[PDB]
Amino acid sequence: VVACFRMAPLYNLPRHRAV
Amino acid sequence: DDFVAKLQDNQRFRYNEVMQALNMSAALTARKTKEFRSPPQEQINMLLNFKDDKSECPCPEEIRDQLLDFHEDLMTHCGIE
Repeated sequence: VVACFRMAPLYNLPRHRAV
Repeated sequence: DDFVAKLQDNQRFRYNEVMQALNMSAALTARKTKEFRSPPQEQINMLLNFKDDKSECPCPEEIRDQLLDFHEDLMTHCGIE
């Protein structure tokens, strides 16, 4: 629960990391 | 850059509508948010499964079509007819 909520979804990541 | 930016924006939107409310029934919260509970590698992997026609990915049709066109252009450049 708290572990997977404290994992930031893909949209929160900086754009270059997402690239 | 453009593909991942639109994907990130649409994923934030989908997150908003996912956790707006489930007052009718909240037993589906686990399945609806397993997407956002999966780590980013699997997130992008399963956002990128609109190839073929299995179509279990949550990717919207326009975002699917953009990559479906870019991939054909890239294959034409690579010489795979």
